[PDB]
Parts: sequence; structure tokens; C-alpha cells
Amino acid sequence: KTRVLVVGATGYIGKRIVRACLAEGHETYVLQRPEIGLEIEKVQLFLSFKKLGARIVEGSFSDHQSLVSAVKLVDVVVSAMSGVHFRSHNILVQLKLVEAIKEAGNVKRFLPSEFGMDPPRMGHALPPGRETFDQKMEVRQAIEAAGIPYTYVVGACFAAYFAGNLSQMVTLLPPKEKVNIYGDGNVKVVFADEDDIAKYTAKTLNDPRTLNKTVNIRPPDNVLTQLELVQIWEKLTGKELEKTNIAAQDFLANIEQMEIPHQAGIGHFYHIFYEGCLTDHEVGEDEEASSLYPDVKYKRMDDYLRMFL
Amino acid sequence: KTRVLVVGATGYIGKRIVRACLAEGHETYVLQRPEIGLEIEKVQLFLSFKKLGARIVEGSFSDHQSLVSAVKLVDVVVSAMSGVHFRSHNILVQLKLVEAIKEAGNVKRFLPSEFGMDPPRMGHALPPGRETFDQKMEVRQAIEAAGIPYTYVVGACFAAYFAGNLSQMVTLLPPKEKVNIYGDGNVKVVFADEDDIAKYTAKTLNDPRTLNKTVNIRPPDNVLTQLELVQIWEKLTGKELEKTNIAAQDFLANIEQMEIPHQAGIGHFYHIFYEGCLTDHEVGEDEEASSLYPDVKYKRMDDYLRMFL
Ligand SMILES: NC(=O)C1=CN([C@@H]2O[C@H](COP(=O)(O)OP(=O)(O)OC[C@H]3O[C@@H](n4cnc5c(N)ncnc54)[C@H](OP(=O)(O)O)[C@@H]3O)[C@@H](O)[C@H]2O)C=CC1
Ligand SMILES: NC(=O)C1=CN([C@@H]2O[C@H](COP(=O)(O)OP(=O)(O)OC[C@H]3O[C@@H](n4cnc5c(N)ncnc54)[C@H](OP(=O)(O)O)[C@@H]3O)[C@@H](O)[C@H]2O)C=CC1
Ligand SMILES: COc1cc(C[C@H]2CO[C@H](c3ccc(O)c(OC)c3)[C@H]2CO)ccc1O
Ligand SMILES: COc1cc(C[C@H]2CO[C@H](c3ccc(O)c(OC)c3)[C@H]2CO)ccc1O
Repeated sequence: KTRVLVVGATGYIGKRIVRACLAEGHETYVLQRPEIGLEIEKVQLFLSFKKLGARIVEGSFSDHQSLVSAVKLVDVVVSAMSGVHFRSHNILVQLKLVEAIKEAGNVKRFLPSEFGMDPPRMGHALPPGRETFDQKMEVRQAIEAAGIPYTYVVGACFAAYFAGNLSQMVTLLPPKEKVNIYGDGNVKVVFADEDDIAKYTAKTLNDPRTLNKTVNIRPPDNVLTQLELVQIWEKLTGKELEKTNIAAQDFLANIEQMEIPHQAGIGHFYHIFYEGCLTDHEVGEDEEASSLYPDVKYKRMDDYLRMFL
Repeated sequence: KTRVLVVGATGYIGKRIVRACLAEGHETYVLQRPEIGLEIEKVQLFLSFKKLGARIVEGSFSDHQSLVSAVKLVDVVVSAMSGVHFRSHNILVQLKLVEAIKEAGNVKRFLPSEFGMDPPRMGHALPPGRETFDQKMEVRQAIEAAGIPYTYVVGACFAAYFAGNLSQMVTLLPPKEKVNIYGDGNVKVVFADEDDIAKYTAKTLNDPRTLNKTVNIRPPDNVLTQLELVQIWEKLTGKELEKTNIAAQDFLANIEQMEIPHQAGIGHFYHIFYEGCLTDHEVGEDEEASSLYPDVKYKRMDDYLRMFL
């Protein structure tokens, strides 16, 4: 049994990773930080993990030796540290975890908080959205400068943020009548249910094939244009939506006058839906999750969207 | 089948009431308000309610007719509106719901957002804590002035906020080595698991016996002093805690200088643990939930605390 510590265990993707690790059979440890306080939903998530068999490990990012003691207990560390401007964007806090892993010396593999666009490919990214990738790159550089073996999990839009809303911004539900189409809407995007992302992570974290590699989550039936996604919804509903195409220059108009988190979102949507950054390069079968783990029957977006009917 | 609308469906107790209504067999409707935006946990809670058979009703407290339309769909309305200063304290927003219920005219019973200390008994309360009971009394006045049939569910500390922490403030986990005891620790307090509170609510809302009544949740095995509660934990863990007794005067010292939500918390804990407001009066079996619904095998506090080992 691989021993796994999840740091960020009550996070959006973090809690899914905890559950998927348990379902995979890993001996699953979860870091419980003392600053929780009155955050009742966090406390009760930890209780729910214990009932599923997770082991609680107490530690604080402000207490270096507590982090050393935590990672000494496991073979693999997975980090799901926050990385979204409108939530919190604390990627660089992981540098303390890396340093603890360095001193501990026993960790066979570290999966840092990636789970999105492939940061070394985003050097051209618009600020402040670029902060996400610069910060993940600083963490990558610290990992490699510490000699820590790694797997970087990248390449898919979380279905809840990009599919269930037909990719409309500042909402998480399909629009009732009108939808904005980015450009012509024929740029391929990668979509994945976050529980599948979690299961691929649980499967890849002790896979010799992915030691010191980037693992792409690119399930082929889930590579879709925004128009193709919208047409899935239109079939499910029996109603066509009124589509308005937004040219690039109009999408980015006056971006510098927006709130920073909205600026970051616009910049990211630009790279995904206008530049096609998730599909503008190809990846081999030996570095793509759905090929590596064909037993994962990943949820297709027609099934995903049916939840919203 | 009884049709129930839950308003506050994604709340802490509200989400438990939704699930309990569904388990009880009620045709369960949930109010989904339009402003959720990027609140992904709320959105996914509603999606999880659909998966259990709940029916989504859209409406807004700023759209009076939407509230009228929502309550026309059902026989019973249950409100779980917020009522905690450090979360949010929007009890009086229910006044708009009472108006809509009054105009609708079909509602057989309204359970407003009570679920705590018995407001009519708290006329002496310390402000700002007293705001909670003043505002709940204002809602009771509106309900009764409108002739709306009601049930008021009162009388127990939620186990998460009072039992799982051995009643220590500003934490939700049992303390490691030391514990503060309020006074002599010999004042009886009522504790109940929140899932039981929800199950009692789902059973009582169409029970003729509680029509136009206050129903108390006072399960006899869960009437415990703080010292009895602590001694359960010591027995479960096999370790005595170092106890510091805090006199009433020192617990309240300098209250006026603290932040308002902490002042509220201090005032409530004072009424509960020093004045014994939950046990300083008897209630008959005909108005006590565990007697009315003896098929609820309520969770005792030793089994509750066992979750924390
Ligand atoms: N479409 C996509 O591909 C998406 C990509 N992502 C990426 O997923 C990764 C995780 O993001 P997400 O799930 O939204 O994360 P969250 O916003 O849910 O935060 C995850 C965890 O970060 C921990 N955390 C936050 N701040 C601190 C801090 N100062 N110190 C210590 N711990 C902290 C917390 O851990 P604890 O549980 O211990 O409290 C928290 O639960 C990110 O890299 C993000 O960029 C995110 C959404 C979409
Ligand atoms: N120990 C005890 O006995 C305890 C008693 N209570 C009492 O329980 C009741 C519910 O409290 P709790 O579960 O903590 O509540 P929450 O803080 O979880 O709030 C409940 C719901 O209130 C709705 N809400 C909040 N603000 C507004 C607003 N401006 N307009 C419309 N709706 C709003 C939201 O509904 P939506 O889902 O639509 O978003 C929210 O989910 C309170 O009366 C409280 O005093 C609570 C804790 C301990
Ligand atoms: C749905 O509306 C929004 C949705 C988001 C989603 C945010 C989701 O987490 C996304 C994300 C972060 C880092 C990534 O590498 C990524 O790759 C797909 C996605 C963010 C993209 O801006 C941001 C702003 C919005 O208005
Ligand atoms: C555990 O630490 C705390 C616990 C609480 C209780 C919060 C949530 O509601 C508890 C509560 C509220 C209203 C009530 O009528 C009630 O019990 C009857 C309990 C709140 C009491 O102040 C408050 C402050 C704290 O620091």
C-alpha cells in the first residue's frame, strides 16, 4: 500500500483527491492545519475523511518541523494548494512544503498543485492571469533544485467551471436564453469531470511510467469546441440558444480597468478559448491519462451536462 | 404526500433539513436564489439535492412575486435563514417570506428559523447576543399577526459547536491537554446531533400534535453538564484533561471591548453554561421531540465524540 499525504485536503480538487486515493486503496493521510478555527465545513470534511479510513496528520505551514514530521510518514505527497484569484492564490506557500520534503528525504514522489494549463507553455500569458503560471513554475524550479521526484498533472478544464456553464463567465449554470460564443467557437478545449481528474491523480501517483513526467489529462471524447459543447446542451434541452460571437479584441476590451480576479479570468479564458492553449500541441499515449489508465470510464460532457436539466 | 419548501437550503442546518425531508418521503422543494454566482459549493449542493429527488424552485427575496409563486407550490415552508453573527445574521429577511406566505394563503404550516434558545425566554439576554432573540421574536410576531400556522423548533445546542469542542470557544475540535470549565461545570446543557435535529424537524412539520406549538429537542441522555461532557472525552481517550474553572465575572470581563460577533458568542455561552437557560424549565413529553418521535435513535454524545478519536 502506497502511503499518500494530501496537503490541501479540504480544497475543491483536494477533497476529491482524498476520496479518490482512498477508493484506489492508498493508505491516505490528510494534513489538518491548526488554523481551521470556526471553519465548520473544513472540520466536518476531515471527519468525513476519517470515516472513510483517512489518517489525520496535524501540521502547520508556519511550523517547519511539523511539516517535516508529516511528510516523513508517507511515500508520496500531493498538494492541492489554492490557485484561483477569486478564491485564494497561495501557490507559493508550497515552497515551505518543498523545503520540508527536502529535509525529510524519504518522499518518493511529489505532485504539486498543478491541475490546469501547463505552466511552462504559458510564458506569453497576459498578466495578472500570468501569476498563476509564474508561481507554479517557481514551485517546479524549487522541486527540481531539491532533487525531489515529481509528477505534474495538467491539461483539462474543470467541468464545473467551464462545461456546466457553457463556458460563460461569472456563472456556474447553463444560460437560459443567450450564450456568448468566443470567436467562431471552433477552437478545441479539453474538459474533464473533476472526480475523474481525481481518479487519474490517484492512479498516476505511484505509476513508474509517470515518474518525473508531466501527465496530460486529455480524454478524447471530451476534447470539444465551445460550439460543440453548446450543441450538446441544445440537444439535451431541445432548444437552440441565441448565440452571439465575441471577437477577441472585444472580449479583451478595457481589461485593464477590471478587478484583478476578473482580469485573471478573462486572460485565462482568452488563452483557452481564443488561442486554444489546451489543444495547440499534441501529447503521446505514454503521457496522457486516459490512455495510461483506460479502466477509468471517464464521464463525457453529455452525461455531465444532464445534471443541470 | 406533504410538499415542503426549504428556504436556506444550502445552509448548515438547512442542507440537513433538505436531506431529512427527502428521507422522510416529503415532496421536497428547495429555493435557489439567483445571486449564487461563482459560489461553486452552493451550486453543487443544489445539484446533490436534485440527485436525491429535490425539486429546484428559483426565486429571490428581492422579487416578492417569486416568493409568492414558490410558496404556492407547497404545503409547508421551512426556513433555515442565517442567525449567527460570525457567519451572517439575516433573520429579519424572513419578514419578506412571511409576507409572501400571507399573500399566497395556501400554506398549512411555517417553521421559521429557530433551532436554538427559546426567544421568548431570553428577554434578559446580553446584547449584541440578544439581537438573535429580538429578531426571531419579530418574525414570530409577524407569523402570528398574519394567522400563519406555525411550529417553533427549539432547545438544543448543535453538537458541532458545543460538544465536539468540549464547549471551548473559537475551536471545533477537542482540546489536547487543558480545558476551560465554565463555573463549576455543573450546569445542565442540552446537546443534539444536527442530523437528529433535522430528522426531528422533518417528522414534526406535518405532525398534528405540534401544530401551532413550540417543540423542544431535549433528548434525555443528551442533557449533560459540561463536566459530564468532558468526562466522556477523558474516558474515551483514557486521559485526564487539566481543568481551569472560569468564574462568571472573569468570563464576561471586558466584553464591551471585543468584536461584536465574539460579544454575541460570549453572551450566548453565558446564558447556556452559567445561567442554564436550556434546562432551567421543564417541558412535557407531549412537547419534546424525542418523546414525540421515539423511532429516532438519536446520537448520544459519547458516540458523537467517538467521531473525533
Ligand atoms: N479548470 C481547472 O483546470 C482548474 C485548475 N485549478 C487549479 O487547482 C489547484 C487547486 O485549486 P482549488 O481546488 O480551487 O483550491 P482551493 O481554493 O479550494 O484551496 C485549496 C487549499 O489550499 C489550502 N490553502 C489556501 N491558502 C493556504 C495557505 N495560506 N496556507 C496553507 N494552505 C492554504 C487550503 O488547504 P486546507 O484544506 O488545509 O485548508 C485549501 O483548502 C490550483 O492549482 C488551481 O489553479 C483550480 C480550479 C479550476
Ligand atoms: N446550537 C444551535 O442551536 C445553533 C442554532 N442556529 C440557528 O440555526 C438557524 C440557521 O443557522 P445556520 O445553519 O448557521 O445558517 P447559515 O449561516 O448556514 O445560513 C443559512 C441560509 O441563510 C440564507 N441567507 C443568508 N443570508 C441571506 C440573505 N441576505 N438573503 C436571503 N438568504 C440568506 C442562505 O440561504 P441559501 O441556501 O438560499 O443560500 C444560507 O444558506 C439560525 O436560526 C441559527 O440562530 C445555528 C447554529 C448553532
Ligand atoms: C465561470 O466564470 C469564471 C470561471 C473562472 C474559473 C477560473 C477557474 O479555475 C480556473 C483555472 C485556473 C488555472 C488553470 O490552469 C486553469 O486551466 C484550465 C483553469 C480559472 C480560470 O480563470 C474564473 C473566472 C470566471 O468568471
Ligand atoms: C465554538 O465557538 C463558538 C461557538 C458559537 C455559537 C455560535 C453559532 O451559534 C450558536 C448558537 C446560536 C443561537 C442559539 O440560539 C444557540 O443555541 C440555543 C446557539 C452560535 C452561538 O453564539 C459562537 C461563538 C464561538 O466562538
